[PDB]
Amino acid sequence: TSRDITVYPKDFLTYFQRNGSAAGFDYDLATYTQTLTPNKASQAGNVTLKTKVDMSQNFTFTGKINLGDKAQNAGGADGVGFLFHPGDTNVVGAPGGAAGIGGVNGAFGFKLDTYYNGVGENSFTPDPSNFKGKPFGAFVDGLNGQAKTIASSAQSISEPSNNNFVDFTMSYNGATKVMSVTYGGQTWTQDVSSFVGTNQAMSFSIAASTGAFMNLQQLRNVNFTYTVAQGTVIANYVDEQGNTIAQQETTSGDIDTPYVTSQKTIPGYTFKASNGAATSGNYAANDQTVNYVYTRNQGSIDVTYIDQTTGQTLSKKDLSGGTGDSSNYTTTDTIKSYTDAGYELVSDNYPSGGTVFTDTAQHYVVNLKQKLVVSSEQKQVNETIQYVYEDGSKAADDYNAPPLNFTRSVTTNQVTGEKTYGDWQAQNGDSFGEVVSPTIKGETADQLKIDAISGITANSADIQKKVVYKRN
Ligand SMILES: OC[C@H]1O[C@H](O[C@H]2[C@@H](O)[C@H](O)[C@@H](CO)O[C@@H]2O)[C@@H](O)[C@@H](O)[C@@H]1O
Ligand SMILES: [Ca+2]
Repeated sequence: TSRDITVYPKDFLTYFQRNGSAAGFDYDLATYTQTLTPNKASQAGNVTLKTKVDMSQNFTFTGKINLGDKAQNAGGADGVGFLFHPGDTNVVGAPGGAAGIGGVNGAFGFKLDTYYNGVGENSFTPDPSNFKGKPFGAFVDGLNGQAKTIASSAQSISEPSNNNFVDFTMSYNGATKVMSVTYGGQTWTQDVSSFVGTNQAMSFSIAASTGAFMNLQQLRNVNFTYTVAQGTVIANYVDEQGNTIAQQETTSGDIDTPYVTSQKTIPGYTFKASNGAATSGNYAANDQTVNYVYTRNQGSIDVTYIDQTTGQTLSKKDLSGGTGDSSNYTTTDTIKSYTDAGYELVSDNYPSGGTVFTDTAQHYVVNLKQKLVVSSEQKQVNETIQYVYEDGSKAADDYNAPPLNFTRSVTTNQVTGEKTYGDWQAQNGDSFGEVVSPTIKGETADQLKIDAISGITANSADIQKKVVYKRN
């Protein structure tokens, strides 16, 4: 790769960032020395690596470490921790009995512990009992956040004395996944594959701390040859309420190397914004996340209710919902409403099996007409001639003349009330005939005939007449 580099003492600070105590002390380019903690109490200072490390590839770390001038008995603490973890390049471990390895998740390393911590805190498990008051060099399991010393790797080291620099070496094999540490003639080896696991990129921190006891702790002549791990970009395709709606898109590539992310076209959904990182840019050591946020596509359906008679809209219902969901609408209720007020349904193009919201808008029409009930009107004009004597007794049988019937058509508007009365039509005619009055022997009728009466109209009043017979 192009990522095989070699950090010289000359360019230490170019790849390493002094943090905590260490920030108050210049890198003396004469001696090639970085103070981590001074001889003061309660200190905490480290160097973090600017990049991460390819744990599929081989690295070698060469330097000298001063652990200080005092042993634990003389008031000397706490040691130098070497931390490897998968998260942030700027995350470092807890001081004290945590050695700069505890209190980080997925953490592992090698410590130089110049103080015996017998007491258990959340950040760290007691130090190996077989090293009470004695200084030791060991591997640490920091994965569950709690730094646990691997008692199998715990050997003794020379007590810090006269601020002397002892030669340190940490080597790693990519495929073996095997760490080889060498501090002044003592040698360690561990297979870290149970720690490195899937993560082939781990951030590198070299920490130092003091407490109630203290010690000047410093690094000199640093030579790190490693393969710099490549940066990641994550792209997440999510709805407005965070739910993932398309498979995310992890992508790795060298640092300061362009990255490009894709606006996905997602059925049912429309791109709103990209929160988080840019959609494009350059790859970096800590990993950047761009989230594409989608709005759930909403469909239209209108159902216009028209009065054909007036050619005027009674009601328009607007429906809106997500593309795929049911409107749960039926015309029947709104139809009924109008049919109660005396409308008649002519047409309904709205599906009886209900609708569903679609990306294309839907338009439906229900046509009603003002109902018209065709009544029949009837009227009869009748003529009666009574034939009586002068005592009012019946002389002859009443003449009921063939009645003149009349028929109209009424049309009642079941909405407005308006009645549309037709043309008064004579079924039998307009003429009431002349009626020659019966001849009674030995009498004379006052009217010997009733004269024919024409122009009878539908509202003409019934003709009533009386023929009186006088004796002789
Ligand atoms: O006094 C504050 C101090 O607390 C911590 O140290 C304790 C322990 O973890 C140390 O090993 C010993 C000797 O150094 O002293 C304490 O008992 C650490 O949190 C330290 O950095 C802090 O300043
Ligand atoms: Ca300790």
